[PDB]
Amino acid sequence: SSLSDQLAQVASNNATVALDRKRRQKLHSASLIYNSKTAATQDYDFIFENASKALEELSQIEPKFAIFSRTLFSESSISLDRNVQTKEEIKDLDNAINAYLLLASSKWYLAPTLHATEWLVRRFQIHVKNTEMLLLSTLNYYQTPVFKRILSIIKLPPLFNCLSNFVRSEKPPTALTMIKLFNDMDFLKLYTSYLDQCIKHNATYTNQLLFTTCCFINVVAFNSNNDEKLNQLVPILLEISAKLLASKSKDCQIAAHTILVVFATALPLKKTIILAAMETILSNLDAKEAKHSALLTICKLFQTLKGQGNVDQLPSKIFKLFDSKFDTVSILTFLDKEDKPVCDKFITSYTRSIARYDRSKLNIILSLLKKIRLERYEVRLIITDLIYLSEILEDKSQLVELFEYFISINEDLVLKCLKSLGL
Amino acid sequence: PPPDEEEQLLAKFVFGDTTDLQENLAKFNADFIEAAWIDSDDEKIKVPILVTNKTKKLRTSYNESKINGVHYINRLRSQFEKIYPRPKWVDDESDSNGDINALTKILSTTY
Amino acid sequence: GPYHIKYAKNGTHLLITGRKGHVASMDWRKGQLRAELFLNETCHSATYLQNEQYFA
Amino acid sequence: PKVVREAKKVEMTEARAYNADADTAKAA
Amino acid sequence: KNSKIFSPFRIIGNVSNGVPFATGTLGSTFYIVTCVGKTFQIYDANTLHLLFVSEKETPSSIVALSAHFHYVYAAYENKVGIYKRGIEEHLLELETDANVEHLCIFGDYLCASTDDNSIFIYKKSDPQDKYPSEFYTKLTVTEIQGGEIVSLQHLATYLNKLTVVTKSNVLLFNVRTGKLVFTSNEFPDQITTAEPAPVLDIIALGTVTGEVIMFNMRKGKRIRTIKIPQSRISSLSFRTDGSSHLSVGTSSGDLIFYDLDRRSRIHVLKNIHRESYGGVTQATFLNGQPIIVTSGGDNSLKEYVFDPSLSQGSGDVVVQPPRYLRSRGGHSQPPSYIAFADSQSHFMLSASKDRSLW
Amino acid sequence: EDEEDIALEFINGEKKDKLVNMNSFTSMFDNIQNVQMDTFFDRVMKVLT
Repeated sequence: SSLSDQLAQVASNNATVALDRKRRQKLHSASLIYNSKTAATQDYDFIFENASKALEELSQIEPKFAIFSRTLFSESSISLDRNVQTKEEIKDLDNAINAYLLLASSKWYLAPTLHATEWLVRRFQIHVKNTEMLLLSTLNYYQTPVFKRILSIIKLPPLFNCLSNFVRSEKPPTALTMIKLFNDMDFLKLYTSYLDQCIKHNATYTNQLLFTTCCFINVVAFNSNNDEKLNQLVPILLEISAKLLASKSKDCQIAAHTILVVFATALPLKKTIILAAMETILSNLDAKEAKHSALLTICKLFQTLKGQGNVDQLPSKIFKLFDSKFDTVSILTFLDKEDKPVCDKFITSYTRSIARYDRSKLNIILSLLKKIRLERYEVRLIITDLIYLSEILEDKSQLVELFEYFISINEDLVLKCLKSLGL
Repeated sequence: PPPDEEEQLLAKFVFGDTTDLQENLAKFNADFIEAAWIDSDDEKIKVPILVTNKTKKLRTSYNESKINGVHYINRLRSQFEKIYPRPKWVDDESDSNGDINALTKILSTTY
Repeated sequence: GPYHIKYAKNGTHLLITGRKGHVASMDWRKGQLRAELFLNETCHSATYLQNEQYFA
Repeated sequence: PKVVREAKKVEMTEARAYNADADTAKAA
Repeated sequence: KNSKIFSPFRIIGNVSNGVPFATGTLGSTFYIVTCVGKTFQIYDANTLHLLFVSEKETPSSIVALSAHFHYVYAAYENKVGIYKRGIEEHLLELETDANVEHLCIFGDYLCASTDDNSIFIYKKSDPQDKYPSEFYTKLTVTEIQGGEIVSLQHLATYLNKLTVVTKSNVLLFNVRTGKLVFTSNEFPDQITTAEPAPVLDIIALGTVTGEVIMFNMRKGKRIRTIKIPQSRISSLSFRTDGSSHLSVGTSSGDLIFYDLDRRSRIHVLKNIHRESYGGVTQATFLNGQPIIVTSGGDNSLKEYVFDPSLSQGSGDVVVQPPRYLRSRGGHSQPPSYIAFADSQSHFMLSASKDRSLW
Repeated sequence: EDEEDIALEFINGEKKDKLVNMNSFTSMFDNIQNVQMDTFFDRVMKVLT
């Protein structure tokens, strides 16, 4: 390539180095709270005193910051520099810095965290060396003056061209532009990596999770047209869904529920994939409002399933698991509620499973079919499995009363099925 | 005589050593937020080294010139590890109520 | 064509001359680019003379 | 503005390998 | 039947016909050897010029190929030819009546394999010579140990051992004394492709079902199993820049890139070789460079690259999908009409029956 | 009756479902700030149907 371009690359490699006094004054005057002149004049020591006071306040709120007080905020942390050390110690510093940003992600509207992060900014040059974790751990706060300050400071990586246009102005970016950013693809991959590490360190918060799920749902909502784009988007979003369910909080699990339901209604998936997702939900379901959300999204999953084998039964282990996590009286009451999501496909599959697998709770089958109005082909399907259960099982007055209910409702259909097989 | 703890502390401060901070960053964890066949001729064999560039790389001391098989093949293993690095997957992993990983498993299966 | 090199005395400005017409004078450290000239005639050798401001 | 995708050039850099002709050897 | 006015000059405009090609290393560059009909050709790897072509047509069509440094080893029907720069330097008359199927070249040895489970071992004469020339011995593969011979490799660091992969198991041979010294256990499928790793004692077997089986040999206990469904795996290769990338090429014409450290499907290429002409018969990563080269049976040799990533810190999790790069090839079905171009006789128009003109 | 009669029963018994087009989500970006996750799910399911 050309000489000018290669010198531009060497300049980018030497962004951080403070060669002459002009470059030092520039790099120093870049800072977070203070404006130009005052940021230029004040010294590391005064910065570090302010930082230490802020860190004592933060450890008073929560004790996880004794680590950074021990390591990144001491006397050698005054003395040291990035641009002197060997690359492996550099990688260890990047490890500790990313730990800091992850752990301070959940306090960003407080002057204490603001000041300690200004220490990291004005000594470890993080706003030039590793801007990625700064932007991504501070993304959801996208209407706040602290984010406006970081936009006026930072130098963007070539994944963020939208914010790269919005740098250095008076208006915060808009949700449309955020949705452009998340409509990009490699950025989606990078965000999955960050969220994976965040879960595996087990520190998320509600606004963080809410912003993530709203961005993902709008991304799929835009891409409702290009099916090939949805097909290349499936592994990304569903693997973030699987890790998010693997987390142990009600917050994580409910968020993953919303992502799954909007994806399932946006694109018709395969039945085995649907069953695997249900298997994860049931295998990690823990709390009460979690049970509520899980039942709703399971219902919507089987509802948006449409194809051959639409009304097939649950496989055995799945059916045992589902009943065990879902006692029958609870789902009865949920049916008795007023909100009443559409439920016919899933409920018919459930009762056909109870028929072929349980062989006892036909009375509960009777009451469920009492409470909900179903469809014609479903009625014939129920009738088929009940007919075969009659032809095998030793007879029962409960089976008598069930067929009595069907004679009271659609006896001609019953006789049609007997004309298919029987008397 | 070796100096005690306060003398160590003052020494580290006044000389401005940063080895403590480096070992602290090193120990920094976001943890908390045989064989089955033998080769008789390979144990019997005696091969030379000094023929050319390759085994004269494999040499270890300046006096030795002929090395038998088990040390030879062990040296070759060391040399191969020098050239091609070892990745962590082959140093660690083996595949060995329903679980959690079923969704990711079916996702990695289907195209 | 083939290149010939002279660093300035301050160690801070690189002067390169190709054998064909290329002459470049750069800071090389923070990657500024002071001067670039594509002389066609065969340029043979080069040096900064007193600063990074005058070069022959 | 979105992400720019300038696929930059490629250079077949140098490499290193292994050699079976020094894997093998001779009887005594 | 001889001629008296014309004489055969060369057969123009071919690259491959589906016989698995080989990659050879010189100094620190590379080159590609392929075979067409009764001859073989040698191409460049940085600019894809035509560097060499054989100068004697063979009495049969060439079936097996491999390459050491300068010499290239070709194997037609019964003999084995050892070529240098396309000039025929040596014959190698085999002492059987069978046909020779696969080939390996390592150390003081050449290993040739026919169809009837017969492994011929040629020894180097004196280590100051460059190719083996003396007949040495004849191992056999009895049916009670394993079925038909599939391929022959040689792992890193195994003194006079040889790796035979058969239909049902793998064998570790000691060629010095001449004893089968290790056998593995029967595998339920038909093993079709083999490749050693850039790590020690690790071999890779590709079956007819979508199983990539990463196998140990110092222990003999298949480490990893990766599944591709609804295809028959046709070749494997490893990346060696320093990432954990594995490249699998099916017969249906796709291409799939996994990572081992993440168990992941990084990417997939769709229809780069036509299944109606034999499928992806050889796909190889060049050693330690972000360059992959594929060759089909549809008379086509392409090579792609991996782009260096767009993250700054993260990197190996956000890897660019591959892009397209150099390519040579010609007709698929035999051509139908030609004509010359001008009175310097330079360009040849030709339109073929797969609906294109070059 | 016939299999095609079964299929026609099946089709005409298949009810109607709401889809999701391109701008059916901005309201969450309006009021995302200080509301709980389950109530957010309620908003999303209600927008879906």
